[PDB]
Amino acid sequence: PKGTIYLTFSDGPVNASVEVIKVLNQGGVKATFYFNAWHLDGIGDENEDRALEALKLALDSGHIVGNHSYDHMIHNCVEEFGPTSGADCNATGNHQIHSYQDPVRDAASFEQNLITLEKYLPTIRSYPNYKGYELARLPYTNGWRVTKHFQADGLCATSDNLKPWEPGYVCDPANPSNSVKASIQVQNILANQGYQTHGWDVDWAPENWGIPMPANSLTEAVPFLAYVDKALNSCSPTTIEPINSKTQEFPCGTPLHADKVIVLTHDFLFEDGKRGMGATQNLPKLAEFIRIAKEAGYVFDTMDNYTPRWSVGKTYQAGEYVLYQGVVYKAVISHTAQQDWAPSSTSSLWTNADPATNWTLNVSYEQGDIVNYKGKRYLVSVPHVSQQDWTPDTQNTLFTALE
Amino acid sequence: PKGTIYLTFSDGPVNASVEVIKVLNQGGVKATFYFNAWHLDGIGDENEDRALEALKLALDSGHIVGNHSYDHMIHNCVEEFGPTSGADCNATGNHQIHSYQDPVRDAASFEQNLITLEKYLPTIRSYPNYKGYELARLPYTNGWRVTKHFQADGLCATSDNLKPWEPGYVCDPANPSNSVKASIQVQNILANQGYQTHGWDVDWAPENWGIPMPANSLTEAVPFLAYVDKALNSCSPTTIEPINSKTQEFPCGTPLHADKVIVLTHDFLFEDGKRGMGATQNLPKLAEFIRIAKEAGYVFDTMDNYTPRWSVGKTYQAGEYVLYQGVVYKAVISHTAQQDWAPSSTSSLWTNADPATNWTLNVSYEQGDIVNYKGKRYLVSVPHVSQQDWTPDTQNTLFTALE
Ligand SMILES: CC(=O)N[C@@H]1[C@@H](O)[C@H](O[C@@H]2O[C@H](CO)[C@@H](O[C@@H]3O[C@H](CO)[C@@H](O)[C@H](O)[C@H]3NC(C)=O)[C@H](O)[C@H]2NC(C)=O)[C@@H](CO)O[C@H]1O
Ligand SMILES: CC(=O)N[C@@H]1[C@@H](O)[C@H](O[C@@H]2O[C@H](CO)[C@@H](O[C@@H]3O[C@H](CO)[C@@H](O)[C@H](O)[C@H]3NC(C)=O)[C@H](O)[C@H]2NC(C)=O)[C@@H](CO)O[C@H]1O
Ligand SMILES: [Mg+2]
Ligand SMILES: [Mg+2]
Ligand SMILES: [Zn+2]
Ligand SMILES: [Zn+2]
Repeated sequence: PKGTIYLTFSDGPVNASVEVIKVLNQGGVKATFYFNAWHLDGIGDENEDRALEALKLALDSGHIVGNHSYDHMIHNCVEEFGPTSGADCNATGNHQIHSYQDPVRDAASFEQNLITLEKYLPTIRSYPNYKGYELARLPYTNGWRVTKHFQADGLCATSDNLKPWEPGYVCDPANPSNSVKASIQVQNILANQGYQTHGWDVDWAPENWGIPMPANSLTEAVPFLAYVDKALNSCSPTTIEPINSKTQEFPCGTPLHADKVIVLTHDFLFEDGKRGMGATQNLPKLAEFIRIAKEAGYVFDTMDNYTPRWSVGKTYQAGEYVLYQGVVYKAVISHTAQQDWAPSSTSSLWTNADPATNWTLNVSYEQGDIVNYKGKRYLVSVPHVSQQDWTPDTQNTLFTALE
Repeated sequence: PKGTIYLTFSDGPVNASVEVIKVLNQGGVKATFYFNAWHLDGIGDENEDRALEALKLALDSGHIVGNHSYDHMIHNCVEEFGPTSGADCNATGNHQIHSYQDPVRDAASFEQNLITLEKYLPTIRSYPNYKGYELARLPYTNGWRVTKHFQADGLCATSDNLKPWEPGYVCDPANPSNSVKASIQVQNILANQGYQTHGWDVDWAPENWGIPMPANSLTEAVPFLAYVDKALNSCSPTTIEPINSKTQEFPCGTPLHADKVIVLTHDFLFEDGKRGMGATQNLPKLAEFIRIAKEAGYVFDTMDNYTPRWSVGKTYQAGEYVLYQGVVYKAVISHTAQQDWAPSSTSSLWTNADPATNWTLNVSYEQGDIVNYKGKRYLVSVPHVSQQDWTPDTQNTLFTALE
């Protein structure tokens, strides 16, 4: 294949989600949906009476569901969060101002999302394609927690005053806004809960969101495919416009990202209504795009496979990454996987390479790494592979406490 | 050793928890604490201004923290939950009446509990003895979800009308109250989120909870040790009194329970205050009990080890149970454990034996088992070990859909 495309839809489930799902199904592909459950509560200020129907249809159809937080951080856009807050923030347009504030509260929003999903669909955990507790994406933010060495933030994603399309707006990646700094902490809290987070390469959207009637300004299928072609293997998160969609320190050429393109779009752009004629104009674009992307030799996949699943009978080179039971592992030596050689916290063939900061078993630590353990922070003084008896609090050779 | 004692403390963290912890530490034992985070919000109606101090002290001292739900189900004791609800329910004493109503909301209370703990102590996931997301116990309820074949419920734990001690109160284990039925669904929901739950063998309690000043009438250290000796290998959950603390269908002689006694008590019974002189009278009892228990050849352990942890080097017999990363596994073949042979979803040496009902990989299913998959129920038609290709919806020779 020329490469792998990951279609990711954000900010559902809403009414328009239903027809998007039908189009994917007709096109013979699976996508990943990053949902905000407040639409199930009827308070997300969209046409969303069919929210639960959409949720069920996505899972019944085999699409992957991931976590985009409960309320899309709207609680940071208003003084007091309530049933009208979505409408209030829509009135002001202040979604990317002060978007992140208290990182502990903001991270908790991702757990609340799961509570609400499991309330409206009590059987949701009986679906393997429900990945709401493993896969996440932060509102507004092109940020990544993929492996121990594949992590990077969207350093201009959100603002402390002006919107990115407003005159006089300035971002200094070397000195991120307060909101961005909080978003980085959220990333880290989620990673320690076992989440991976992923951003995107290309966004099927208007030029920017200051743009009026945005649903009417989506790129056509063929030029969008051209844009995808340009993204492939060109470190798109660093070159993408506008500036608040950038991931500045994205690890260019990192092997896990080779021959892949992650597409962001939004369910609500496929609705005929207050944003334009989305369903009439954009659903056929999505249909056509899938078609011509396959002809060009692309295949489509989901974010639960972005990091490839460990597979018996596959030959791995040393340093290759696999995903196993929601945890990332890195091959210690080149070898062919056997049934009883699976990655684990004691495997000789793999080390845990999750993007977390809490001290963890079977991790190859490097000098300078900082770990959290029993409420304290330790510097790795001597590079080593962690094991159960070498805990930071009692191994003075390996770890030095800060500070 | 004669046997293993598991001291389990319910309903903390409160002020009284602090000196309890000091006594455990002085006695050189570790214990398991089943906490309700509403005390950290200051609304649990106890002396709890030192709640956070207590939480931190328990974790710094190596004790295990388990999940007892956010509010101890007090939301089902009042018409509308708020800051006064603990006090309101303490005024009526209706805790065991309608204690469980909507199992989905009641289970969510356990998740809310973790949000609150991780809010007041943001570094709490850095403690390995934090087991809030793995180990639980239901308020009021001697209920168990340990393995696929070790599961049982407290069939008279809570009522649909009167207090258990009241005249007129009737309990029929063959026709459990609605509150009990709801609590059973709570167990199943928690199990499907990967929780184990455990009840207790003996309860260090007042003579009777029906009458005032319960802290004063706690059994002395020596006679309590005799209660423990008597409970050893005697299936105490079936013989325990009163009827409301019983686990009627507890699996007598089940292998994981051999030579073990789980003790229940409550932190608040060790406080000088509204329940009596608990600190003055009962702390010494606990100090003595630990001393003489050890002297009699008992060891003390924590609930994270109740199901023994898989350990490299140890030799296992076919049929033996281990715990590995919060998941219960059962040995397929007798062997000595090696580094590369951790139990998992692909191991040929172990099968998954978690107490869950959702279809799960690498489970040894038997004819008659019932599983949930993608929102539907299936009956196992022929015995087999589950694997990725053999999903219920595609294997009608192995599974039969239930209408
Ligand atoms: C300069 C520029 O355009 N930057 C783009 C970012 O704005 C954009 O983030 C997305 O922004 C839009 C608009 O602010 C978000 O849409 C809002 O979503 C909320 C919740 O669904 C909804 O209540 C609002 O109505 C809706 N606003 C409008 C005007 O329709 C959208 O969710 C943001 N994206 C993510 C992943 O959270 C990013 C990504 O498109 O692109 C930048 O170029
Ligand atoms: C008929 C009989 O003896 N039943 C016993 C049960 O009462 C007892 O379960 C525990 O009961 C106590 C007393 O109600 C519960 O205490 C309450 O706990 C809440 C929340 O922490 C607190 O707000 C109330 O003030 C407090 N009541 C009092 C009088 O102090 C306690 O939570 C129950 N236990 C558990 C694990 O949830 C059981 C076990 O001791 O024995 C029964 O026989
Ligand atoms: Mg993970
Ligand atoms: Mg578990
Ligand atoms: Zn979004
Ligand atoms: Zn309790």
